[PDB]
Amino acid sequence: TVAKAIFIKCGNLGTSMMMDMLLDERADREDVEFRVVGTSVKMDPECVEAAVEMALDIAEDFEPDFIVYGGPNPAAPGPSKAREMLADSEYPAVIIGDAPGLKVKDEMEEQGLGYILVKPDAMLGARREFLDPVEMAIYNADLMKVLAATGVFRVVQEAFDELIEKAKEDEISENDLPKLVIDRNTLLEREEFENPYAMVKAMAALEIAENVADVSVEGCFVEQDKERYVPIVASAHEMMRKAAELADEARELEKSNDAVLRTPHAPDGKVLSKRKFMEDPE
Amino acid sequence: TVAKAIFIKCGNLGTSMMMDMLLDERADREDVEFRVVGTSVKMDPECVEAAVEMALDIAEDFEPDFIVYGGPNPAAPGPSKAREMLADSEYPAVIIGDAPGLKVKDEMEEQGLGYILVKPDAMLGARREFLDPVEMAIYNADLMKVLAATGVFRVVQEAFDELIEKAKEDEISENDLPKLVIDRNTLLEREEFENPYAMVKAMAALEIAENVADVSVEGCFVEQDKERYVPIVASAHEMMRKAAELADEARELEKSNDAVLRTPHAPDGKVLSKRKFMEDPE
Amino acid sequence: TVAKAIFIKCGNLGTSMMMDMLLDERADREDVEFRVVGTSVKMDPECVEAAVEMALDIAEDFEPDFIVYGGPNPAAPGPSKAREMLADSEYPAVIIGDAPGLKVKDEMEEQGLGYILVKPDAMLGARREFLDPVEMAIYNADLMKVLAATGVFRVVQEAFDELIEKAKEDEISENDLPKLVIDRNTLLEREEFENPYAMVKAMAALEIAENVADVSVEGCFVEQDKERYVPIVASAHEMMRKAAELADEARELEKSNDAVLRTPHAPDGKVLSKRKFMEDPE
Amino acid sequence: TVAKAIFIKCGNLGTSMMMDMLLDERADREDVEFRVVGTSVKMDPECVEAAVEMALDIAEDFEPDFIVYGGPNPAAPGPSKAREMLADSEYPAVIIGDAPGLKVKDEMEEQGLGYILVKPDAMLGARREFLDPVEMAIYNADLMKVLAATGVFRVVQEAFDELIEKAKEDEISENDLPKLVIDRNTLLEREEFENPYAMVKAMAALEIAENVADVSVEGCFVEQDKERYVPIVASAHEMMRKAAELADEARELEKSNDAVLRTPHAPDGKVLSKRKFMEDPE
Amino acid sequence: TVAKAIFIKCGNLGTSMMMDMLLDERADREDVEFRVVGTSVKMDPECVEAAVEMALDIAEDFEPDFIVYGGPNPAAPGPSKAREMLADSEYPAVIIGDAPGLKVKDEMEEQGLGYILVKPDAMLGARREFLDPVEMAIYNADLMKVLAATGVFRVVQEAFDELIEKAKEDEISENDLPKLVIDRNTLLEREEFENPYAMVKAMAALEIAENVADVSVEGCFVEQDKERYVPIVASAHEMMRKAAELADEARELEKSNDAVLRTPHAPDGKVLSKRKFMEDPE
Amino acid sequence: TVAKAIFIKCGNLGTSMMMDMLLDERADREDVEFRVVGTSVKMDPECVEAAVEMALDIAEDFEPDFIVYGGPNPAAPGPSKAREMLADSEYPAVIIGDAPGLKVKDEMEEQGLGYILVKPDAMLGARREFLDPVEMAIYNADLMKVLAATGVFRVVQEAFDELIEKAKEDEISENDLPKLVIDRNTLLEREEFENPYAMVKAMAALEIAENVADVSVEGCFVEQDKERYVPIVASAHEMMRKAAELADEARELEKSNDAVLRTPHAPDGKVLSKRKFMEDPE
Ligand code: NA
Ligand code: NA
Ligand code: NA
Repeated sequence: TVAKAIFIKCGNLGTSMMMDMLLDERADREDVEFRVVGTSVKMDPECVEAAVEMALDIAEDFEPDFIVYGGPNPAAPGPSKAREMLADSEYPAVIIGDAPGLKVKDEMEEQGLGYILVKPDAMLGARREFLDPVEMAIYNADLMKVLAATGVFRVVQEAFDELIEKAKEDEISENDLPKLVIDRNTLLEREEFENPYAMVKAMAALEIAENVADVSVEGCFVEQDKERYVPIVASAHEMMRKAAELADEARELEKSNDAVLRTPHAPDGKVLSKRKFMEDPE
Repeated sequence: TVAKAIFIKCGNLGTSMMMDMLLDERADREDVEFRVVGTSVKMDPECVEAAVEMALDIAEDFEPDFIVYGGPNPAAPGPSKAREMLADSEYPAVIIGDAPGLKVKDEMEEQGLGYILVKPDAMLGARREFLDPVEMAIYNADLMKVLAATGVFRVVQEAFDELIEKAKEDEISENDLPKLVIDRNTLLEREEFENPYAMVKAMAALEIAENVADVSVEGCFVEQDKERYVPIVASAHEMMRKAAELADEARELEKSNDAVLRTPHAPDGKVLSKRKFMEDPE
Repeated sequence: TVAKAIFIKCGNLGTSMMMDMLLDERADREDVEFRVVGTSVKMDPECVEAAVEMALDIAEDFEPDFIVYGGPNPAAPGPSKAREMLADSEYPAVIIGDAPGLKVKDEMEEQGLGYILVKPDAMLGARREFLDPVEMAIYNADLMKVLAATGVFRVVQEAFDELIEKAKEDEISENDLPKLVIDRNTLLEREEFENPYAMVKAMAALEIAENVADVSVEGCFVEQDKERYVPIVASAHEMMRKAAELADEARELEKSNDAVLRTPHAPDGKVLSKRKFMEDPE
Repeated sequence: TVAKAIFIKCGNLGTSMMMDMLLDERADREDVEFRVVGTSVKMDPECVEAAVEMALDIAEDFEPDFIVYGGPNPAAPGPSKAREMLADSEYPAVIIGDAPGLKVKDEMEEQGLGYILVKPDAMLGARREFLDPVEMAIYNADLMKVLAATGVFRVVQEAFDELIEKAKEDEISENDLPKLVIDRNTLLEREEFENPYAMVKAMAALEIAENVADVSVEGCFVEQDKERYVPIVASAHEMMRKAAELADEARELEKSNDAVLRTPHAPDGKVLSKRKFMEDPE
Repeated sequence: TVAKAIFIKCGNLGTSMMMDMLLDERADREDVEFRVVGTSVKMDPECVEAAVEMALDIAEDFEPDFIVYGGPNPAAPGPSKAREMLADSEYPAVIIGDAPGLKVKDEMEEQGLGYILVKPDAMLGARREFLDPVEMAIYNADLMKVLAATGVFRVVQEAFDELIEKAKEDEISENDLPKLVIDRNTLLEREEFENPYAMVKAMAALEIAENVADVSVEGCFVEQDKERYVPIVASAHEMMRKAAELADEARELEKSNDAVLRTPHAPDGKVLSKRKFMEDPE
Repeated sequence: TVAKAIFIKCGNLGTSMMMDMLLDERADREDVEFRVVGTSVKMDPECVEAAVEMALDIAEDFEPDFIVYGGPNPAAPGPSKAREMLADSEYPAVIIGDAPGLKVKDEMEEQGLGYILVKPDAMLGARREFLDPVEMAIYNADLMKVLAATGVFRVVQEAFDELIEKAKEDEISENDLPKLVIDRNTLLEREEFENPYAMVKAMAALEIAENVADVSVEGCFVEQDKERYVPIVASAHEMMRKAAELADEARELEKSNDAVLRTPHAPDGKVLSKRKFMEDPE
């Protein structure tokens, strides 16, 4: 059985940018088939409604087992409209968001939606005087490295893979939808890192990434004097750059012990595992 | 007046992952509106055809001024199907691809399509023993950093911005469609870097990135002994990691002179420019 | 005129460890004379009282113009005893402390005491399973670097030097006692860095250092499971190590422009100033 | 029983700055109680005499088991006055010093004093054109890192801990007083590093650090042309900065093997030990 | 049997600069004796002929068992003259060269000569506007690091050592002359590195060094506009600097496992082996 | 007119390895012609005598204007034989050596020989248990980087270029022979570095390199216990590695100001000069 899903991306988060690709990293899965629609970076009410309608139009013929909506702030107006449209729809749905999503966590459960809220997926320093396209991409490169090398992406991969198995068992109840809040302490329940200093450097990285959000928010929404806000948002980027260097450092530690966890998919969708570089994944 | 475009993403490249977002980095442009559809990482003929149909269905009501198709190897069968459907449609279309696209360069011009072929946008080490989702993300982070900090993304940004201005003049002829091949030497025609050592480090980073392709191709398509191919594809990732560090080091040299070029958009879509950290973009 | 002061150190903060030495960096000032007493790291009520008594006994003959008490948490019982004794004494006094001192800020003004509260002077990961003396010193080396290279110690140096000048004018009123809260944003009112990226790297370093406190507090005072709390306090130390790296990077940027601010004392106490390596301070 | 000691600090050395704190790193020992007194950075004959008298005055009621004098150059006139008063007093005494203390080593033994001379504890570049308070703190930060991560502070900690045990057996003869000269070669007699490269990197860092003294002495006491002496003292600081990195690199090696030695104190003053991050100290 | 050889150096390559020294690293071999002659950097026909004549004149009395000619491009005119003179001589001869030597590989075997062609031994950016003596030496230092720490110099050491043993067996047939082409993949057949990431980092270093050649060749022999060729050849040097860092990072990995391969000579010429730092080589 | 010289190399020093090549970096000088002879690493009396005889034999027909002998310790037996033979010959001669040559400095002037003694050209840790050919080459790469990037090679380049101009004026008196001792302080008389921190970093590097010699000597000639000498000589190599990193960091500083000094030769042997990357040397 081939599981089917539609991903909807409005605005951009590290996680929502990579979510579908984490699930079929070499395109050889024969057990999944995805459609991705979005309105690029725009996430106001009209755009989000238009994106969700695309999904729903496509769903009629595609018949997806579930739908995923990914982007910043589930509590904002645009994403709120999406939650509402998807809740009222026939399809099980999952919301991917960031720390601000916590404000509507209870609401989402009441709505019958799953969620994955990624606290370290921090808003960037979105002031015109600082953030051009190249800076926006550099920040995203640092963030992606943080979310990957600390193991956060593995947590997201797992959550969807478990859900895809349920989709293949043919009934997805609300009880099956993920309800995850991911942060620095998430790593304490996992066996991601063989070396405990690699773990605590990855924790520091997630801590700093999460702390980036408050700096950005202060610079974008609170401080009004550009003489103050430009430096403030630029300092949030210098942070994320260092979180990435910490995440890098953790990974090299795992390399030094020939212990880098890799969990690739087999063509039948099964998730394999290995540590040693020369060891076949199984 | 508002330019409209649909982006189609099948498979993944650093440039195709970011192309739409480079054009509206804070989501405040009032002069553009985009739709994005894709079949995620899958880019065989059926998936590509299904992706392009999504785009065309949506186009009926959306009425885009142009359509972009982005992903690996324009010469491959899936991307070949797309070029033909788009070349045969009523919509001006642009192909975003990598070095292997060079094989059908003349074909694409004959087809009446524009293209942007990014040679440093190198295929990764796609063998299951090595590439799991986290590794695929890590690679993508390094590559994004290279394409951003060396200024390749600015060349991309500029080509689409020029096209969007034409879309607003209301006629896009074949003469308007971009026809770009980007590589290490592209920097020599630009004024990206104020410091000439930042420039040559950035050139070294693009040269190493472009060299990664051959190593990945040897490891995925030529070498058949996994005792040899796993180290080979892994060494391609170590290369892209050091390319990213070179790009970083270049950008830090522009910092040391307070000379980082930023070219953000204004709400009306105009591209602004500045160098000094405290100077308003204009 | 020779100004005199007594410094009392109970417990240890980066700032209280260096406070007196920042005022006479080559021991050639002829206009100051200091005495320094303390009970080492112990800062419970009996020790703090004993420390302040030494100070007051010595003060009888020494006749200091002002007395400074420095160490962790002005709101804690030990430090609260010292504030009380110092407020009730005849000598103007200044409290050096960390973020937790903010809880008794209004109290201190009401007590007629000056203060300097250094938010980035963060508590370390004080769990026996992690913190031995070597780890404790490593943390203090990283923190000293942060507080020095970001310019925080320069803010402290100025505050006392202004006070010392008042002491020489012979009357210190409450109006003269410093009332400072130092943190990341402190750098925004200063001209410490010629290079604006050195400034924002230094702001990032201060932000991470202030963020370290919360991680330490969670690991020492909230989390009770040592399988959780050891990694937690260790991740706080990894953060401070990276903050030190940022502060270092900022300072190397100033070096690259031969713009490193130095403000040494002349023998008569006057504070000189220079930027260029070869330029005499004046 | 509770061992009591008074520390006297005149001038500054990395070792004298940290000596007392290395003995009670979390302030939970119930077996010791300390007083600290000093005249800050000033160490001429009259300051030192005043410092020592402070200690003697307090000692009448405090009744310490031993007194420690710490600061630069035991052979200098002020330190020499300290040795005279301490040698003549009733209290066992230890002298904490640097390499210049070697000139009065035999004298010290003849005086009945113990000593710990730390050759890597190098004089900084005390010229007004270069050394302001910030630069003095920066140096102290790199020095502290060197003395901590190479192990040197652990040799100190151990020596005082042994002495403290003899203080508790209630008689301290001259035979118990430490007589240590510490340098690069000290590591060869120890088991500080599990990894042999961490050791040799640590050795190199102590060698560079000891070499710093000669460059500082040349720049401060021999070269008289400021066009020569400013760059000379500045180069001594760049040395110490790289020594600090060597020491960091050594400790990261220990991390990679999960083999970082920690020897914390228990509440009763016993010195515990461990190597594995998760292992309880014992 | 003491084996005798003459080395001829015309032009410079990393390998030819170090070839003889790799065979007697502490000068304590009693089983070899060498003469070295050359014309420094000049390698045109006249100079090469003069160099080979020196060698042959000396050979009359010296009676070497074999002769080595080392330097750039065995296919160039100067080196072609040497191959002809050596082939026609009575002495077994080996040619050390770089990738361009591949054009005359078959020719050399037909000539009855041995060869070792080192692909990563890349031509530098020889344009007067960029390459002064200091730059030439810096590039050589990076290249030497690469060739050493990746294990390429060990391969060269072995080939000669095997030949030297044959020379002592008293007959060197053409069958004994080395016929090696060394590149990135050479590492796959060896057991140089205990850690597999050290290996792949070394492979990446060798790939980059090999890629340097093409960039230098483009900038020296193809591009004619100095506004383009100066940055081009400077970018080749930035590449080689990063290859050296990768090689360094590989070796530090081996240190982290106490597994650095060392194969020194014994006085009797026997090649010893060890991994652990404290283990006698055997 | 074309100046001619013979270089004799016995043993190895960073300077002697590069001395001839620093004089014709692209091989395009038409005003010089060189022969190079040596006995490789061996420098005992018989070998040195045999090397000097080769030179003198060749000199009969070559008619060199001067002869250079380069290698370790001009005071050792081998090199003493060379000095005597060269002093007694008809050819003006120059001795290239290291610090130990200082012992026979006066003797060399009495002998009528010139010299260049390079104190930072430090002996490596030549113990069999540590130094194999790869380690030997790694040390030489680090030292070469130090001697090049700090500007020491430029000093040597100048000295020979001045002598070469005299050789073309046709008479070389003893008054023309260089008599140089190079060390850290040599940089103070030069204008090598535009940035003063690059200068003091290069000084630090030369100080560390020069300090390496003492560590090597202790480990090779003094310490007899291999448990002590192996770590000792390996620590000298860690020092040289850090000295190379300081030299690198100095050069990157020069890059950040577009101020790297380049002094290439024109075809007629004239020494050109430039600082800006794009500026023609003149
Ligand atoms: Na603006
Ligand atoms: Na003094
Ligand atoms: Na350069």
